[PDB]
Amino acid sequence: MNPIIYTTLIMTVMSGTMLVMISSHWLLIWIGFEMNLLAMIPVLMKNFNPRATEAATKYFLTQATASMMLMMAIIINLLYSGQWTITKMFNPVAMTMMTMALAMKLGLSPFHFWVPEVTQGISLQAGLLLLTWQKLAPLSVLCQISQSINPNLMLTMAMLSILIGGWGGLNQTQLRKIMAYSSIAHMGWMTAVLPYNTTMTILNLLIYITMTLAMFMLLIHSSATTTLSLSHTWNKMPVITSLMMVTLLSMGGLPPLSGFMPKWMIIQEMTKNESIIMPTLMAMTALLNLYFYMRLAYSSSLTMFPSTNNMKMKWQFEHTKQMKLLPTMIVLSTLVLPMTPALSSLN
Amino acid sequence: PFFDVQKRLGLDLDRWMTIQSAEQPHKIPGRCHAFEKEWIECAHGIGGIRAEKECKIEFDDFVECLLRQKTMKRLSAIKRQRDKLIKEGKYTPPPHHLG
Amino acid sequence: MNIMLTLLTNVTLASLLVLIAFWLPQLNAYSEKTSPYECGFDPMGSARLPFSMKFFLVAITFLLFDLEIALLLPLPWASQTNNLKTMLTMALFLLILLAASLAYEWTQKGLEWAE
Amino acid sequence: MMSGRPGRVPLQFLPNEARSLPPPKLTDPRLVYMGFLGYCSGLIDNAIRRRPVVSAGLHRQLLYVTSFVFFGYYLLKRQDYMYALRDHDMFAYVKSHPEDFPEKDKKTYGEILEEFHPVR
Amino acid sequence: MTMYIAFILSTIFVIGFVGFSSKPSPIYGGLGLIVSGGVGCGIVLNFGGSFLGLMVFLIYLGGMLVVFGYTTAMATEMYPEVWVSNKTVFGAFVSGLMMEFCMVYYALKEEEVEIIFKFNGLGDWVIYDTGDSGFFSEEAMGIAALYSYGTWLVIVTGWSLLIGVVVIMEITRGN
Amino acid sequence: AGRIASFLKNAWAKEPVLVASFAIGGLAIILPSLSPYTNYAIRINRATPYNYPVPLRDDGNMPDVPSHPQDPQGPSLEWLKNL
Amino acid sequence: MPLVYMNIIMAFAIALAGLLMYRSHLMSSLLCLEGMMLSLFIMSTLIILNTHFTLANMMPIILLVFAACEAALGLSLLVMVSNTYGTDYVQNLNLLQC
Amino acid sequence: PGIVELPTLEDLKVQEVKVSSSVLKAAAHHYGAQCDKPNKEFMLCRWEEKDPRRCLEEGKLVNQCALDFFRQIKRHCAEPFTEYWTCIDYSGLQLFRHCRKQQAKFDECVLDKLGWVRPDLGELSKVTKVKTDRPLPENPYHSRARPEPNPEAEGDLKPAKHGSRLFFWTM
Repeated sequence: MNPIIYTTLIMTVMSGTMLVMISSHWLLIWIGFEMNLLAMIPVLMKNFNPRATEAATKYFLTQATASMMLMMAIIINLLYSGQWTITKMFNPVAMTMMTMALAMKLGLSPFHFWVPEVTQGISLQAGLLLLTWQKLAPLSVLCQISQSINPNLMLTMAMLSILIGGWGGLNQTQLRKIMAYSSIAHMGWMTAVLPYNTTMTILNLLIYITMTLAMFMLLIHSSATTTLSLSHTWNKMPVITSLMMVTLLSMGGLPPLSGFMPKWMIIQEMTKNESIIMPTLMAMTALLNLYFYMRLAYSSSLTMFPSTNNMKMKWQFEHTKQMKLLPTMIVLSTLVLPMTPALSSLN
Repeated sequence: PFFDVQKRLGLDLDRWMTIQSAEQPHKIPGRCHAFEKEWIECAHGIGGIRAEKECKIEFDDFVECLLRQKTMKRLSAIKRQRDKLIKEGKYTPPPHHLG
Repeated sequence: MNIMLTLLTNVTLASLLVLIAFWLPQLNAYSEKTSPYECGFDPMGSARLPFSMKFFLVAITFLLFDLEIALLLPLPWASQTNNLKTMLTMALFLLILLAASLAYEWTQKGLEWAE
Repeated sequence: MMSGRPGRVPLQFLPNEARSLPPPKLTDPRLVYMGFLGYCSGLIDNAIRRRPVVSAGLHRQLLYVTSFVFFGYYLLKRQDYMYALRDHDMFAYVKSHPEDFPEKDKKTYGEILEEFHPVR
Repeated sequence: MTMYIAFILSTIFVIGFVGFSSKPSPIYGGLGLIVSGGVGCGIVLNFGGSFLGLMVFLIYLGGMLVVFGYTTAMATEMYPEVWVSNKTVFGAFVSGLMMEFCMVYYALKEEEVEIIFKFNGLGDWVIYDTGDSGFFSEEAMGIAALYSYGTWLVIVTGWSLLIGVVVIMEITRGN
Repeated sequence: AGRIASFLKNAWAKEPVLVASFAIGGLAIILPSLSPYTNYAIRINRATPYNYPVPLRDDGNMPDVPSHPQDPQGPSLEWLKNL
Repeated sequence: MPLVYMNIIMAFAIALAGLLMYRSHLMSSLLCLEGMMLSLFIMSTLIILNTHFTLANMMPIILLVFAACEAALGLSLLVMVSNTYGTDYVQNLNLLQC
Repeated sequence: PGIVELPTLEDLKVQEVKVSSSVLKAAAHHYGAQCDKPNKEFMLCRWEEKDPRRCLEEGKLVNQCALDFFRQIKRHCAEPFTEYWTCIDYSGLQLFRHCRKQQAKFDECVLDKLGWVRPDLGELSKVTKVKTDRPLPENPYHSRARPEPNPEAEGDLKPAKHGSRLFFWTM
């Protein structure tokens, strides 16, 4: 991977997303989607291992099918209204079609089996990229079309998203896999409030984003892929594993940490709109997230784990790659609750 | 769009093609230029969830100009009755219908 | 009609040629004729094995260039426009991008037929 | 509660008519906390690089506390701005729609017939 | 009667697609796609889309060429599959034939087929539009407007094709 | 100076096709801006009336617009005839 | 909505079935995927020629140019699983399991 | 929703000028130059009213004026016109290029007998003007009453009452 080639892949991915959240013509939205697709496949193949080839192939198939169904919705609402402008749909089945087309790109409904696997395949930096940047475009499209989305569809889809997100992560030790399942749960979390008011899903997107960088940067600052590998890191990096623990507390949403604020906001606006049964389901099922969160915490910091003899010469070497933004990345993802009113800035 | 840089920094980037009453090459009007002009100028600065009901009759007139569902259904009914009574044999089409 | 009539005439004519070709002659139909051929021998146990190759890259850059050729095809109609300056700059952009893709193909081995 | 508001210039942090609102005081308790929010970023930074946490490179701490308090200040004006607008067209909609908000009549507790519940 | 050709052009499109999607030997799916594209070029052509029809002709009969180019390279095996090898492919094929046949039978009887959307069985010749074109083809002039009004489209495409050759380089580089 | 000229000479010898292509291409972009006739080409393209010049409703005080298609005043393309 | 629209929509529906319902082949599946875009290309050209959407006349080729690019990488990915694994048969395609 | 306005079969009965494409293309410039006024006003009606049912009389006028023009050219040099239109007919594109000889032989007659001149290049292409006594089409599209705008809002931004008012936040 040529450094300059890697940079030009960075910015074509980012420009593909930018085209999505700045364009108005529907065709341009599709173009940005595949620009990002065509641009992110090579970086996922940076390591060039057969697992990476597997992950890239599954991503390609899923996202290509999803973009083709995206054009199907595109063509249908064009046919029934002759207007490429992105707005409320004028044909119902076109709206549904776009809903599953985007969802397959998000990993919400049973169209979510790709993400845990593809996260397993690629390197952790590619994992950060996949689970942070490749959500902004589909969320932005879903925000722009919130006028006419079948509320039943979006609600049930978010419900499965969070539910299988919680359940799938229980029996996973690979940190990449449990992070993928947690991201699926957060996907359900924001997409549940997507139909009602998009400011709150934007806020939850921001919090999940900052938490995800604050997470992945800690992982590859510890260089761990399995739970046992992270457990061995309780020694070398005690500060890193303590911050590991505090952000793992911010994971579930235990007050007064940052992660509680989006849950609180989403539930409060859901209750404003007579949806009282609905919020209790994610409120209960967040304990499923908190379960393997607590398991990760126990393996990381709360309980000392048996280290290794050779491991001691690691004591002689220091992490040289700075991996900047980590301090503020932690801080914004831990203590921003007294700043909840600032949500009105996004509105 | 989410972040409309188009009208902020002041240029068209994609809005030229979005609708078919825009300035088409060499003034080639679309099939439903009149109907979509009526619809667009009907619903301007009104709000989608408010304009969708005031600009309704324009909207379905536009959709019927696009698809001709109602008109072609009417033609199908006419052809059905014509072929039925011709098979059961009452009148003959006037010479303008033959040659 | 007309054009379709010519296509029909040609396909039927071709099919008559192949029918006379494959039916008119007489063959004894003996078994050992079916043995395949390679410069005197038979192609052992091959001629269908997966083909470990290298010019796959040339084959795919063909298609990638063919898309851009399709993009630049409308040029003769496009030259008949009022704002010729923009058409000139933007078509020149398209050919420059053609050349840049070819150059990156060149220096980074690429179009160099892999070994 | 907004992106479809008339006359809403896009990609514009602080609109011109916001200045009519009281700018947040430099000693705003929210602002000073987000200044303290700067300290936590600085203190953690020394911890990540296993530098002396208390006094490693005060130059790094200075920008960490000054940049955070700055971007906090502009955010607070926008925060007050949206809350002002939400309360602004609030009363405009109410005044322009008197029928939808009937003047509920006030009756003292001597006229109501609330029934006391013996809690035994 | 060659009246219904504008119908049948689509009809042969459908059943050439099913065998193309009947999951046969890869080259036989390619043949299904080839006949489907050849008959769909007529569908666009008789609607007036001469340039677009010949365009898809050219690019697509190169595109299936290249997908062949690896079928004999990275997809063949000792015993290539045959369009009669698997038993299920016949069932898929016949399920391809009877569905649109039943639906068109209904559209010929009731003209109000209820499948998914709203459709009328009264041919396709109606939906054309009376008018003229002067001395310019609308399709050609529209696709020519790419270099005058397609400001963003050509820019973003050419950038994408450059990125495409870059990624094609990188993924197949083989370290 | 000497290095640039020597490199040009070597390119003209080592890959002559490359230098010929690069030259003629480099001309292809810089002449149209320099040439004084591209505006005349714009005039050529605007001259051709693919559609009908739909007339204006006469109401008085448009001396610029000719009253008759044979009238002297109005747009003219004698430059087209001389060209 | 006349029978031509039914036919190309129905062709897209069976392309969706054929590609998405995998039988055993990755190459044939992405072949069905690119046939999918052919169906959508024809479909798109239909309304665009029908309604005199003169600008939108350039959308199909645009829609075309990207779509082949997908296949341009798809088959490109196909070789990369093929040289190591041996075939495009997606049932050995199981190494990434947990 | 409404029925028809179709004028009677007697209304759209005019003498249809029945000549060939070659003859028409041979006349062309002289015909346009000497019959522009009915043509100009006719399609001014067509573009303004957007409604041929309002412009049948213009159609009758243009037909009759063109017919008069054809009668005068018949009354005078027609054998040069005959040769000219036959030669144009031989062309598969009705090209004016391979007819110039007879072109002169035509253009002289209508010049020295009917006092006509061949319009210069682009001369019969500039957009003209014409007075029509018919009233303006106030509503060419017959558009209905346009929907009223959103209720306009105004007023200076007073500080939000009790700050954010979100849960326990005082400000």
